[PDB]
Amino acid sequence: PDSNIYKKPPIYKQRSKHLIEDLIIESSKFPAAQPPDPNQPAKIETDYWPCPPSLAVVETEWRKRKASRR
Amino acid sequence: AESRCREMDEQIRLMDQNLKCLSAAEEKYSQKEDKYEEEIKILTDKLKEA
Amino acid sequence: SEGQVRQLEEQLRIMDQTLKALMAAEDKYSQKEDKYEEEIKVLSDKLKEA
Amino acid sequence: DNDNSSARLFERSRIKALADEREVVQKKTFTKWVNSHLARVSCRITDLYKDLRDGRMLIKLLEVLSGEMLPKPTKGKMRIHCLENVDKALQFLKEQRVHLENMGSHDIVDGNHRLVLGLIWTIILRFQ
Amino acid sequence: NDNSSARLFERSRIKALADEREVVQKKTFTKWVNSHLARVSCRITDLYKDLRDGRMLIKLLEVLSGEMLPKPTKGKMRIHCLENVDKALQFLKEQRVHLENMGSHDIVDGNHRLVLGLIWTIILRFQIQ
Repeated sequence: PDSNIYKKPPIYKQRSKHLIEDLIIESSKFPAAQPPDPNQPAKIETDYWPCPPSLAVVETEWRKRKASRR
Repeated sequence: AESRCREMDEQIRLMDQNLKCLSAAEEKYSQKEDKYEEEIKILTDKLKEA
Repeated sequence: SEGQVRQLEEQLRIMDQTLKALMAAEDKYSQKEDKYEEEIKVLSDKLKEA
Repeated sequence: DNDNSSARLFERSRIKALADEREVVQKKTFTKWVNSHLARVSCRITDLYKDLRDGRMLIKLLEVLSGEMLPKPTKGKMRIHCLENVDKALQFLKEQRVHLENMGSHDIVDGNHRLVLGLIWTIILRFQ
Repeated sequence: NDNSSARLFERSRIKALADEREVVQKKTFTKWVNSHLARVSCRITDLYKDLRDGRMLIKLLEVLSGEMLPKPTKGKMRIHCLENVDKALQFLKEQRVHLENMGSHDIVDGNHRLVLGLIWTIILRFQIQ
């Protein structure tokens, strides 16, 4: 009854080879096959995400557009 | 907003008509009380005569 | 539409504030009348006894 | 219908008016109390009902008050990520054995006034 | 209408993501193949074009496995290239490695995804010496 879901580690986390081949194996895990750009926002932050956002963000965007229109 | 406006208009018209009815009764109450005091006067001088 | 909504809201508030005074006057008129009723019946009983 | 109209007049005027005055005063006072503690970091809220929807500022306020590190918010701008971010703060409150009743993530996200005010009041009663 | 927007979404997003991952993996795969091919006097510049005749694949398997492969056929025709690719693929079948949707004409015709998949399977499952 009193526990936090997010503080626990994920369930799937619980369970010689050439070094360069290990490097190419763990380089392929990233979606872009390379380490991500540090100061770049993720795909969810970007506004070209096709799915519509929450309503409060739409009201904020409307108010920004209205202040731009003057 | 327009759908709200129409039901507000209905409300104000109905309640205005209610106010008119209450004012109409409030007019009659005063002459009613005066006619009631006249009975006091008649009854007390009848009592003295008796 | 928004402007019309809020001005009619103000009208509704003013008019209910108007109606409350008629309510109070009605109540106090009736509370004045009932003791006149109780007075005349007692004094008429005294007159009949005399 | 006349006495029915009078009863509707009474419960439209007085019950609404007293509750609205009390909740407006409580909203201003709670806004000042939250702004005092949230000014240690560079954060400020203008409206209590609107800025608390996304759940980030609730996490910042709980981090300032409690003093340890809550899990970082879910990286998103959708309704589901919003619900997740509010649920994180609610679960962290469930750690501290603070008793919350009729409180859910969707109630904060939708912006129910009474439940948001009650959440702020419960936080004030705990962390003062 | 809806179909035009769906086509635009497909052509932008799917192709952009696929090409980006494909060129990154091709670059790093080419560097790895050159690193293992530097023992002999061999070097490839483009992964798709240089693997068509099948000599580089045979020499790469010769270097990696450390055991002798059959002699490549003599010729410059398309069918000789099919022979040279088939020898290397059949040797990979001999080393118990499971290749899927693999044929000689795919390597000879230079299909990008299948070439990258073959190189990735060689990187993953093939044991070296």
